[PDB]
Amino acid sequence: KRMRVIREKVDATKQYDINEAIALLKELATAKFVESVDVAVNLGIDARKSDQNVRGATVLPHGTGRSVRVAVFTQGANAEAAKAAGAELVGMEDLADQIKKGEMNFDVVIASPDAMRVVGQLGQVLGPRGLMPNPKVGTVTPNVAEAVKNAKAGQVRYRNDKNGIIHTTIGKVDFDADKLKENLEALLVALKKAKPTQAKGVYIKKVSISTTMGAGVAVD
Amino acid sequence: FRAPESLPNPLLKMEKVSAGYGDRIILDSIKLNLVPGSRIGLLGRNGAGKSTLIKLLAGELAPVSGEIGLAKGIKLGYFAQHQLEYLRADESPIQHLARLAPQELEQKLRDYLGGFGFQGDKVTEETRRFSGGEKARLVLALIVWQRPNLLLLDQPTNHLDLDMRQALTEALIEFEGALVVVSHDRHLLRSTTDDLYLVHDRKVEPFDGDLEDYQQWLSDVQKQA
Amino acid sequence: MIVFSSLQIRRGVRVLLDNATATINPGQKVGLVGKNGCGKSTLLALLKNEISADGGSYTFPGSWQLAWVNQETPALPQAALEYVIDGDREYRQLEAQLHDANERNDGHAIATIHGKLDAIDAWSIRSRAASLLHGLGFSNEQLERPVSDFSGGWRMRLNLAQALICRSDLLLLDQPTNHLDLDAVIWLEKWLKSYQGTLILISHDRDFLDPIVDKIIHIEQQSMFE
Amino acid sequence: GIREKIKLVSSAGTGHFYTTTKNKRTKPEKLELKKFDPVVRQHVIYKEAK
RNA sequence: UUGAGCCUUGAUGUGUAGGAUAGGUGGGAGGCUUUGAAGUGUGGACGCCAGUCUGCAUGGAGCCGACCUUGAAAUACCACC
Ligand SMILES: Nc1ncnc2c1ncn2[C@@H]1O[C@H](COP(=O)(O)OP(=O)(O)OP(=O)(O)O)[C@@H](O)[C@H]1O
Ligand SMILES: Nc1ncnc2c1ncn2[C@@H]1O[C@H](COP(=O)(O)OP(=O)(O)OP(=O)(O)O)[C@@H](O)[C@H]1O
Ligand code: NA
Ligand code: NA
Repeated sequence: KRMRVIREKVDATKQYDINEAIALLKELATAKFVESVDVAVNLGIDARKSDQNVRGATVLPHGTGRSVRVAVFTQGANAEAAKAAGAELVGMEDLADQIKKGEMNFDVVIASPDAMRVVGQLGQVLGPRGLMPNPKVGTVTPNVAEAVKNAKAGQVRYRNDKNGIIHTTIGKVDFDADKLKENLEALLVALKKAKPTQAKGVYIKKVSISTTMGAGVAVD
Repeated sequence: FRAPESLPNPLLKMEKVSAGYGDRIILDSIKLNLVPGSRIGLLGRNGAGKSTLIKLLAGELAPVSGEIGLAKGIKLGYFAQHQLEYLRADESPIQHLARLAPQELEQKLRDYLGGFGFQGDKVTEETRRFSGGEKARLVLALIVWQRPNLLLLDQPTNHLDLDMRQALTEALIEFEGALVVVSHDRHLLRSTTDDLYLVHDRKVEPFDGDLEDYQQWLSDVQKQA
Repeated sequence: MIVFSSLQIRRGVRVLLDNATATINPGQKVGLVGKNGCGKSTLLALLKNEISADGGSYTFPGSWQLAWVNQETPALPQAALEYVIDGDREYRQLEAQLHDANERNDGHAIATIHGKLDAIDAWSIRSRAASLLHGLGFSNEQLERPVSDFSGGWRMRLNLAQALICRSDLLLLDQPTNHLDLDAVIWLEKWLKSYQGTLILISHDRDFLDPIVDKIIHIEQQSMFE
Repeated sequence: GIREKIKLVSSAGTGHFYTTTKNKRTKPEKLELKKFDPVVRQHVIYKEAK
């Protein structure tokens, strides 16, 4: 029914407005869920070349869609600010080796510059899943407390694909249409600042707003 | 190829060969002796022991069962398949053949080498410097010199040129003594070999038919999967 | 789109090409034909960027990835999987720098190199190499076996699958069917006739060369005739 | 006759070379001389190239 | 009749140990069946012959996430592909 009604109700030959599209998406309301909305933007980048790696972060004030417990890992006295950060994870050099085998991870990682045990133990578990520290993204930084504070505010991350695309979260369908616009624009501005150097052509070929349980449509 | 004595009528004493390479067992059965003058070609797929058998007959791979035998006056000619880097790399061809003919011969012993394509100062240096083709030609030139009577060839026409192939085939057709050669090309086996044994599974058997039957026999094995 | 123009490759005292020019357009499978001790492997090394052109300017597009098969495969103790994975370069180099970073304690470099590794598939490389080696025969018990023995026609499969693990743009095959059976030659030509990138081949086999070649470069008398 | 013409260029990072000849079919090697560089006014190493 | 390109739709694809022919990113841990469930009768096509697979009724109204071995983790579904 979900693939039978709204599919014949929407038409893909024409674009919609940045606000009327998301309004009709709110009207869709296919699933018996909270139907958190996400975005999918196709970038123009040569994913075959390691030079044009794209990795960044944005902050969405209105709706992140969930709460993620950041796990700050500091080696030595690096936990002085971690104890006050309030992250749902516990960091420890001794608690890292057994921690990786026992528990999977938190929603984020804490970068300890002198605590090079997360890299030595994560390996397939820490990196193959998609939760490794990112010095270029901004996961590893001397201000452990500042990173812990930033992570709890909805530090939306993203990464490319084999096709150079990006998709990530913007909020829930509960949150208002104006909130969705002022989140989309913030994410787009962060992306446009994060655009690499050897990036010829148009950097946004398509942008789409999607219901994570329903059906998505191109927005711009 | 020159003329050897070709005296020994029993070429080797073969019995309960059980060639294994230590960790496993490769071959245990065996076939008719080389019976001087016979020309045999070893068919068979890859990884089936066609090279283990050649090394076992050559005398560089002691069988685990033992007593593989070899006649008193056999001059062996051995041409390894992939260990073309078995000849010493640091020695030039002239002082390579010199240690094979140590006493007598002269600085005009290089007249022999010149006729084989090493016709300059190329006799005074050898390394990976030599290309694959002349590295394969040097082994043949060193095999010919000492008048072998039993030839063992593990695909001698890998890096050889087309003219090299023609010359080698013509020489082999005129060759006198016993010859064992294994290869995939039809041209060598149509003109030189006569018997065409098969190396099957863990055993070597006389086999029936020709290469036409063998190439379909190979494709009939795939019905097992 | 690769051009040799007045190449003049000399090898110590000896000169292999006096002055010879040729062109190869992109997406075109080319064969190399000569003599024994002629210069075909010398040309392949020149493209491989090791030997000196001695005034040739062989320039070819620098945005290309090259997968090559050399002529001699020595005896090595490395396992089959290690030998195959070694073919996918930019991973061994990355892990070398990562080892240096780990043993020098460069926190910035650790995260940098981990990000570079995660850019490529990385952690699934063993699975990719096993999936590739499964198509060329093999079961699973030979994966940890050393390449030292591996028959003679299976070592060829080892160092021939060492090239199909990187998805290159230029494939330099030097005598690839040296020990292969008719079982594997057919598969090799089935793959090659479907290959998309630009391929340069060296072989003396007319029967193998007939199907999957477009044009021939013949190095006859210190010159290349196309 | 048979002698070619080679150009040995400074290793001191400036463009200043000495042009000379060399029999390229008798002496297989690259020239590795050392000589004056008037740009930097120091005796540096000049190696053959073209 | 026959090429190339573009838009859309439906199929398409292990490994190695696995319930299983586990394509990526990762949103979710549940909607899917009810314009009427799985299974059985029955073809098609693929077939790393293990297995997917979809036209028809009949039968009629259920089974997939969970926890399992892992480099990964699910065709629960849906996005951009
Ligand atoms: N590493 C080397 N150092 C010095 N000279 C070399 C080297 N390799 C080859 N040569 C010289 O160049 C000649 C041709 O070598 P090359 O490997 O290019 O031949 P080729 O055309 O590939 O022949 P083949 O078909 O026999 O492999 C050799 O005969 C030798 O004189
Ligand atoms: N040195 C060695 N140590 C252990 N096993 C070996 C050794 N050499 C060969 N084998 C094994 O023995 C078997 C046969 O090897 P061999 O080299 O004789 O093959 P072949 O049938 O003659 O084929 P090819 O054309 O590849 O040489 C294979 O299973 C191979 O792995
Ligand atoms: Na062999
Ligand atoms: Na060569």
